[PDB]
Order: sequence, then C-alpha cells, then structure tokens
Amino acid sequence: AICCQVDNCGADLSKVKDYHRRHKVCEIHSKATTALVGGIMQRFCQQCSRFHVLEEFD
Ligand SMILES: [Zn+2]
Repeated sequence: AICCQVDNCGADLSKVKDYHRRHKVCEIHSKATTALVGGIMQRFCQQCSRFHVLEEFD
C-alpha cells in the first residue's frame, strides 16, 4: 500500500492495480492539470508517465 507523492494528498494507492502505484500517484493527480510535489506546481504526463513542472505545459 503506497501513498501519493503529491503534497496535501493522503490518497491510498491500495485500490489501484499498477501504473498509478508504480510512479507513486493517485488517479486524481494522474489525470489532473495542476499538482503540488515538493513545492513547485507540475503536471503528471500519461504518455511519458512521470511528473514534470508545468512551465512549458499547455
Ligand atoms: Zn494525489
């Protein structure tokens, strides 16, 4: 049972099966627009499957 890496998110990654638990992240931030990880806002990608600052994102 892993928890979401994003701050202010105590989502339990136990219900999931994979992917979301592999990169440590719930389903919300997984397909969300803005996320808080460490301190700087970012957006989780689907194709690349990894967190990244939303400085260049659309
Ligand atoms: Zn989350």
